[PDB]
Amino acid sequence: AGKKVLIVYAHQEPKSFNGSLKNVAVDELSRQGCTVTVSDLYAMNFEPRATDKDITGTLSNPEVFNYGVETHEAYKQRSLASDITDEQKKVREADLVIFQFPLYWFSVPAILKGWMDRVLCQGFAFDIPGFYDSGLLQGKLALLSVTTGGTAEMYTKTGVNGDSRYFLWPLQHGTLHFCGFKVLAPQISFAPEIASEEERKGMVAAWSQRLQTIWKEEPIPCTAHWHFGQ
Amino acid sequence: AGKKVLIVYAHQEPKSFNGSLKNVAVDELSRQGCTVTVSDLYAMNFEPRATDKDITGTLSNPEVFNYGVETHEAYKQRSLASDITDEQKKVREADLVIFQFPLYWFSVPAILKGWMDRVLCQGFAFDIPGFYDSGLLQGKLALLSVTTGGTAEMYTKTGVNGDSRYFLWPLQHGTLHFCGFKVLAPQISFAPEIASEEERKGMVAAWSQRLQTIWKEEPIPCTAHWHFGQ
Ligand SMILES: Cc1cc2nc3c(=O)[nH]c(=O)nc-3n(C[C@H](O)[C@H](O)[C@H](O)COP(=O)(O)OP(=O)(O)OC[C@H]3O[C@@H](n4cnc5c(N)ncnc54)[C@H](O)[C@@H]3O)c2cc1C
Ligand SMILES: Cc1cc2nc3c(=O)[nH]c(=O)nc-3n(C[C@H](O)[C@H](O)[C@H](O)COP(=O)(O)OP(=O)(O)OC[C@H]3O[C@@H](n4cnc5c(N)ncnc54)[C@H](O)[C@@H]3O)c2cc1C
Ligand SMILES: COc1ccc2c(C)cc(=O)n(C)c2c1OC
Ligand SMILES: COc1ccc2c(C)cc(=O)n(C)c2c1OC
Ligand SMILES: [Zn+2]
Ligand SMILES: [Zn+2]
Repeated sequence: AGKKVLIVYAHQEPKSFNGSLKNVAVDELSRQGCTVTVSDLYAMNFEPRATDKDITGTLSNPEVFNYGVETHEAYKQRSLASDITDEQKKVREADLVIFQFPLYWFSVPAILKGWMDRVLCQGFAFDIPGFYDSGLLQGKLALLSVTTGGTAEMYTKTGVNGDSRYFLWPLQHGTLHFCGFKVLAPQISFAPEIASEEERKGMVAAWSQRLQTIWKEEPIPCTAHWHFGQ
Repeated sequence: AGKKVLIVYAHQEPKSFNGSLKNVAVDELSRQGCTVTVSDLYAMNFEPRATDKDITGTLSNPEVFNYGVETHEAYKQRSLASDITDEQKKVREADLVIFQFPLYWFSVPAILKGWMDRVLCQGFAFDIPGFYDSGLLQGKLALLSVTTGGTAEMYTKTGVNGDSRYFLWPLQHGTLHFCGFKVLAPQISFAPEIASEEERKGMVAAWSQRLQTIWKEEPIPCTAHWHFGQ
């Protein structure tokens, strides 16, 4: 009701549990009067590879390609590929960025990892200095909404997988806090394929219900202690 | 003697520090008489997206697409896409898989995340049962050779980045251990771009020297305690 939300969504099947979670977020944030945009990466055939195709201008060093140096220069010159600048405009305008995905290998699907690698370039999301609490997306909120195959109990300190917060570190800390975001507590929807039809319904509703009051939430302290203890 | 090694390499520029690390690994392992294969993912234009193109012929469930179910059934029915099956043949023959990459957002570059997501499928790399210590690639060694932009000091427990071990978790534990690899100690080449000249010529030589005795190494204990503990 005076806020813009971007949902960066990474699932191939609109009928999936991820699809239901993205759709309930759109329904409830639209109901509240928020402005909502969804980047549906598979439907966009979003390019995940970091390549020299991402810079259209004269390179700074055409003899030895360095993706970080070339994209930083490209951002400043306005010569990055348009798919990257299209996503940067959505991020720049958003007050909250929700990432909706299934956990692949304790991380994001590669199509979403390529969104982070290509969209969050130096100059746009961070600079040196200008990272962690001084990152360039300061003032914005981010939230990971993850689904898993593993049950909640597998994702505890003494379960097989270790605590769920452990796999969050490179994403919440190394990526989102690095860029200046404040991080809202993650939404983790555990083992929906194993769960009953009513259980999956309960998890979709629980997310809808959380979104009713998302603007009242405060972010986590995105530190080593929150993630690991000690 | 006799041993086979697969190097999965993820850098765009053959003249890079990563390139030099890959090329010294080829040179030294070939000198020792080992069988060496290199999957040069950018040069291959390797597909990182997990999509229904990864299954050939008719889908187990063509109304509701589930990548993990479809690719498990496809592996069993020898109907995965040829780029995937080509890589699984390389991994199946290998005794040691070396991943050579620059760290992107505390993790692998998306093109390499896509190799993990699409080659390490259920039935090939893991199953019920057959994970962690009993993963299906048990008997094989895996090793991360990672370059960073951050310095070793930045990568300490109280440093801005946290201990390196913290970002290694989803890769060493959640991916390589999970599939049954014994994980050799990562090779972490901290902050090459800012180093001399020498120092660099030298981190290459620590790696070539390490590789002289790689078959004598014992695997790390791939535990939460190794990654996070004291
Ligand atoms: C490469 C790969 C790597 C993986 N790595 C990991 C990992 O590291 N750790 C881990 O724990 N897991 C991992 N997984 C498993 C993956 O995380 C889960 O399969 C995924 O999280 C489940 O989400 P989904 O949307 O695909 O579930 P779905 O299979 O779509 O959802 C379960 C069921 O919910 C139903 N559903 C959809 N909407 C609703 C609704 N509104 N109400 C009721 N039911 C509904 C669907 O019809 C479906 O039958 C991996 C999978 C792959 C393919
Ligand atoms: C999206 C993105 C995300 C990133 N995220 C992170 C992150 O999370 N954390 C982090 O720490 N860093 C991050 N980085 C930085 C990245 O990890 C480093 O830039 C990379 O690791 C440096 O290795 P390189 O091969 O690319 O270096 P190069 O620049 O290719 O090498 C450094 C220098 O050594 C030269 N060289 C080549 N071969 C040799 C040799 N034989 N002997 C001596 N010198 C040689 C090179 O040409 C160059 O001058 C990120 C970069 C990008 C683009
Ligand atoms: C491809 O599927 C995968 C891949 C990896 C995992 C991991 C690392 C932990 C886990 O609990 N589950 C369920 C997984 C899974 O689901 C079967
Ligand atoms: C895109 O580039 C990036 C992206 C991320 C990092 C992080 C998380 C820590 C770090 O120390 N450095 C240097 C980084 C970097 O450097 C260029
Ligand atoms: Zn943090
Ligand atoms: Zn482990």
